[PDB]
Amino acid sequence: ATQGVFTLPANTRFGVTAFANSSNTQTVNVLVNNETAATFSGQSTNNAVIGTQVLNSGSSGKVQVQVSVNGRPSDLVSAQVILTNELNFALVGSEDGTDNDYNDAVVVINWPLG
Amino acid sequence: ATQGVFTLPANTRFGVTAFANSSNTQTVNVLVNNETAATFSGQSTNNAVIGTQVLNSGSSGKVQVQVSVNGRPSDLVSAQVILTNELNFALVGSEDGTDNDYNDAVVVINWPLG
Amino acid sequence: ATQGVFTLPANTRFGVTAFANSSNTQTVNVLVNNETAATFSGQSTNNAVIGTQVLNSGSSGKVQVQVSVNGRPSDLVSAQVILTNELNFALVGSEDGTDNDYNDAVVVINWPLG
Amino acid sequence: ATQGVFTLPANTRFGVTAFANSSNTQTVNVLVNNETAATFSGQSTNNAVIGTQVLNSGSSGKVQVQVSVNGRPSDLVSAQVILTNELNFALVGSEDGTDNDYNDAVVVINWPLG
Ligand SMILES: CO[C@H]1O[C@H](CO)[C@@H](O)[C@H](O)[C@@H]1O
Ligand SMILES: CO[C@H]1O[C@H](CO)[C@@H](O)[C@H](O)[C@@H]1O
Ligand SMILES: CO[C@H]1O[C@H](CO)[C@@H](O)[C@H](O)[C@@H]1O
Ligand SMILES: CO[C@H]1O[C@H](CO)[C@@H](O)[C@H](O)[C@@H]1O
Ligand SMILES: [Ca+2]
Ligand SMILES: [Ca+2]
Ligand SMILES: [Ca+2]
Ligand SMILES: [Ca+2]
Ligand SMILES: [Ca+2]
Ligand SMILES: [Ca+2]
Ligand SMILES: [Ca+2]
Ligand SMILES: [Ca+2]
Repeated sequence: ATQGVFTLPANTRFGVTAFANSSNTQTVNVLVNNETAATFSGQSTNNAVIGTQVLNSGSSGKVQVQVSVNGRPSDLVSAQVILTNELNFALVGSEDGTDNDYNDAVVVINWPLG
Repeated sequence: ATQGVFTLPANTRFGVTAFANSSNTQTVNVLVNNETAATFSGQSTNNAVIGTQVLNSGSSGKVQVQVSVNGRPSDLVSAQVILTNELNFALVGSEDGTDNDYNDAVVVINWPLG
Repeated sequence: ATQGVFTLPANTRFGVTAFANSSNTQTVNVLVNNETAATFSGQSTNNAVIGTQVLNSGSSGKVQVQVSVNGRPSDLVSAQVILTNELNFALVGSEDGTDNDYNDAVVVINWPLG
Repeated sequence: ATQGVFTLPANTRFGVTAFANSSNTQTVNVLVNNETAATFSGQSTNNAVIGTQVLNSGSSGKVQVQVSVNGRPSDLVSAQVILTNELNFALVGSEDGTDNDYNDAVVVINWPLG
């Protein structure tokens, strides 16, 4: 199944933050309406924040997280969770290797802000 | 029901990261085995990463998040989600006022690391 | 925080299923737009299905689950999860006693159907 | 990533319940410690509970859900959620066609029981 794709309310500001847990340098691209809106990269085996930004979901509401290492797309896992019918988390993990820890790049999207 | 309390695997490294979305300065306390292990603070209405830290879950694995605004405890909402039976997120939202957006301090705990 | 309240897409069919794990008979009310849409009653300490019903979210999209024993409201916990940006679960637990297992009546709402 | 596989605590009672939403007959097999422990079959486009059962996770705690339509495995999506650090749901969706509603067989595992 498709992973790392989320439908947000239109024209809504959301937060996106990425962490790294890998010997490989991670590249995280955040797409809004199929176009790269933010790119984060870095390397850490200690959950270092490799990027954070506030973006706008625009008129499509379509937000996609892609993770790549040495040009090769990582395998993604994702889900959305809503707390008290108000607070949204869109969560992404990724695997770049063979140990299947799925934490090599971790991405957290949250809304609403403000 | 109790919120912001999570049982992690014992003696395990986890990341804890806090975001602020309020006019009030937020104070986030992270307790490990009922003792304060980290404290983050900041003020933003634009999802500032007011703190992030790697901690060890200790002997019991009990991790608790508490949020306050100048000594006044905020109301908490929380859940844990596990992706591909491997990647864990413990999620916390909090409300310091009356608009019930529950984003005033958002806390994300993730494991495993490395 | 308010629990057991969910916003569904308008005019959408959804399934609601209730399980019992308590010595007390559980009374489960499902409200749609603040009015009774379904009521289940049953007792089991072995996860028996005490009700299942296909409902329509109608014009409001507001769905609320209430659980009580002899008219006294149980404490609720709830969250919504979305898989592959398509499949929705609205989940509810309830506690009618002191042991805090939160399973006394468990309610699962799922959509889309068909 | 692997989907539909969950590690439960060893020797724990759990409920498993399968719903059908497809023109095709669904077969749901539930494996514990790699051995079929329950099997449900049925066709519905109205969220019929094609089976529910109570099982024990045994010494391994390994539970796997498989879904097939006349001998072809459906594509699975899954996640586990925990509310108030106590109530667990292991959730499975599956797709047997092209529309990607991922509801063709839906399986919900819940614990604790009693
Ligand atoms: C050395 O192992 C680390 O780096 C590899 C990539 O080389 C990851 O897949 C693995 O999970 C570890 O984080
Ligand atoms: C002014 O409104 C903002 O600040 C208050 C606290 O004063 C929050 O509760 C609210 O959600 C907004 O973030
Ligand atoms: C006897 O214990 C059972 O019934 C009570 C209600 O009396 C529940 O609260 C409890 O979790 C058990 O299911
Ligand atoms: C006719 O459409 C229905 O049946 C097909 C399988 O034939 C499913 O994939 C689809 O989601 C619908 O439930
Ligand atoms: Ca890895
Ligand atoms: Ca890793
Ligand atoms: Ca608020
Ligand atoms: Ca706020
Ligand atoms: Ca109870
Ligand atoms: Ca009970
Ligand atoms: Ca389908
Ligand atoms: Ca279907």
